[PDB]
Amino acid sequence: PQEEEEFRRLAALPNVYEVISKSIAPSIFGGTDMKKAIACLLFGGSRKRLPDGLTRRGDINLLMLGDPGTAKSQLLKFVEKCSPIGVYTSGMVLADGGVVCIDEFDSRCSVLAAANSVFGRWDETKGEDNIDFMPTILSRFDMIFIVKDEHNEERDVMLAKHVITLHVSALTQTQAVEGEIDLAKLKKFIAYCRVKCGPRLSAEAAEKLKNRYIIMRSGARQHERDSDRRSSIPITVRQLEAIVRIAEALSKMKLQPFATEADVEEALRLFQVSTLDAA
Amino acid sequence: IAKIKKFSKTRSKDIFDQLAKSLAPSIHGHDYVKKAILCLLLGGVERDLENGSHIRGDINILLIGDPSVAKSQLLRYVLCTAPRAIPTTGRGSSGVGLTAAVTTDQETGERRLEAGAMVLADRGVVCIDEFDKMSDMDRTAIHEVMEQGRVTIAKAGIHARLNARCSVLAAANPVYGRYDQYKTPMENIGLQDSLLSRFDLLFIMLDQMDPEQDREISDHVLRMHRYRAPGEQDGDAMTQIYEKHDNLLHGTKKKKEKMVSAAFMKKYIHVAKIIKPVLTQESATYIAEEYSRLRSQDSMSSDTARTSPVTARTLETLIRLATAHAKARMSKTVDLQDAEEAVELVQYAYFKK
Repeated sequence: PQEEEEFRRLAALPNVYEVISKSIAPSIFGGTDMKKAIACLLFGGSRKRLPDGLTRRGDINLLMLGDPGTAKSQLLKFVEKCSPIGVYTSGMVLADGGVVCIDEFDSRCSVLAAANSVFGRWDETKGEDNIDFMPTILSRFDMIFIVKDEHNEERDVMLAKHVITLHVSALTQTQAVEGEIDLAKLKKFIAYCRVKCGPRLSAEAAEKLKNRYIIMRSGARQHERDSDRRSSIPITVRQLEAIVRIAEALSKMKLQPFATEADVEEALRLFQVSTLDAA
Repeated sequence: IAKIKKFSKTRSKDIFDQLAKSLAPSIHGHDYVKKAILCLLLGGVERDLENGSHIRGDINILLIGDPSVAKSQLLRYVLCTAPRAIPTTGRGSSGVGLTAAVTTDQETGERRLEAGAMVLADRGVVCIDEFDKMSDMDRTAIHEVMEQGRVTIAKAGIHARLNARCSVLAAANPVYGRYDQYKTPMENIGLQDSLLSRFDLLFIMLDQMDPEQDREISDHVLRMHRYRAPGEQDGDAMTQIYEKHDNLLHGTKKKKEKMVSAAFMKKYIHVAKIIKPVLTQESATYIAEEYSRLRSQDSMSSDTARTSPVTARTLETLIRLATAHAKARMSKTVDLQDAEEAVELVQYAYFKK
């Protein structure tokens, strides 16, 4: 019962999103957007039934592509550890409402998938044809992220220093950097938020997302026509549903009964940065 | 009874247009697909001869197209509306599931027959999603049902023949995932000639991203999404011939037209299926001439390609579609427009640019 008050106090802060994002794998350097996406995936959306009997997915599916050594398996292991229900596979029935991590990609379950480039390493000049998955199976994933080995001398120095600092200070002290939540506390908070309530969108946010979806579809059309080539990542109504789910999850994180325009804007920004850069 | 007669007498030629139009308000477009579904609901006529030969009176339709063109929605709607509808996916049921088998009873030592999926669905509709994923062996097993509507079983000690007169809906995806405009339909479909010939109608659906089409589809989906059932509080968790007009389901522009209620539509469909039409001599010569033109169109195909080969089964398909169209409106004889509608459907389905 006291943990209810603790969770209410934690979720009433104006900076719950930043604290949760920092709580997602503080050991791994960088990837703030990826950490935020992982957090909102862990929170997840809400499922809704209809009088006609049809059901709509209330879970988010994500796909990751990148060169080896970008710390993907570590992220999957952290997600499996943090989630109340988690399954890790090398490439469904036992998981109900949890998260299933699938490595080497080449039932109410959220799917987090990681895969490698077709040639082993990404080719920037060639552009497309670096993904072997068909567009039909690619459309199921809500967001697709691309990671490349950004070779910077100072970034390599910083990465080495961060790794060595973790190695050295790891045995000495195990403390939160800046207000990071403990693993058990974060797990219980996520479970409480998922069990308690689920929010819904508003009319103004709906209209804004409608206009943005129409503009994005027109832009994707124009890019496909000018490029004279079929994009491997099409945009359909499922993308709109995914953005709605992400906005609802963002509203769910604050336990508000009605979603706000800020959640929709953040969901649109994340969807842009992932899919449009990927496409 | 009186309402059905009044609607038939007032709407003489508009019955077939309205029933197809009011078939699925939740699904936008695909008028030809709706007409084909209506023809399946009406059905053909089964004929038995003096020699005992059986002629099929069922119609088989295969739908192939890009994902997210409202194909599974049509299958679910037909499953809901049809009286005897059984859904069988591609790999969900094998030949053993689809075709009746023999099991030796241990209690008595005799052999008994257990009905399959198609045997139970007599004079009904069978919907098969992801037909491309189905193996060739199940296709050969289904071929006998699609040809003669019967299943022959013979295992040592017992032999019997069961009736399998049924109609089949099939939805499949292209081999490449998305239909290729440049490549010929033969490569995209990737099916044998016999299977296509046994099918009566072939429909190819394309996800054309026209600005007006996209805007209309988005507006329709959004209007359906914002709709809420009357009598239910907002934010809460969970028979007249013409349906009551709704500002969201129909719209301000659609105030000039009304949709037929589901119960009245079902009753009229049942009554029409009871009706037994008779073919006329005037339509026979016209159908024969149009069939000859279709066969001779190979030299007049121009740059357009054919989705399915034209065989002797097409004439039977033409007659069956004419019979279904005659069943659409309560009558006794076959008229010229009755065959013209079927000819137009064949022209749309068979030839693609």
